[PDB]
Amino acid sequence: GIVEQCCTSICSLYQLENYCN
Amino acid sequence: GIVEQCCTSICSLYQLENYCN
Amino acid sequence: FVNQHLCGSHLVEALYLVCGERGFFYTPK
Amino acid sequence: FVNQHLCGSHLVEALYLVCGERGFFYTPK
Ligand code: NA
Ligand code: NA
Repeated sequence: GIVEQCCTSICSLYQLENYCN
Repeated sequence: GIVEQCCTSICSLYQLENYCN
Repeated sequence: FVNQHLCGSHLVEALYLVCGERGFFYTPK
Repeated sequence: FVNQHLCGSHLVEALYLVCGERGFFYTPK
């Protein structure tokens, strides 16, 4: 999930946008 | 939605919790 | 902190604090 | 602001800024 992608690893715009509605 | 309940009117715990997963 | 007008980042913050590990959805429009 | 480790309120903030009026879902667990 987002925590694995963005908190424990370096986030990206690409990944953040996966969690926009 | 949440903006109507919490931004343009006074928010509440009760309403916030409606938007928890 | 919840019993006030909360807009934008201020509203997102309150959701974050209240919902905890449950998480939340923020749908402004 | 997005290309870093972001946790907790810092992550929620980035979602808020990037997603805009679309909104977002934050599911930590
Ligand atoms: Na608290
Ligand atoms: Na921006």
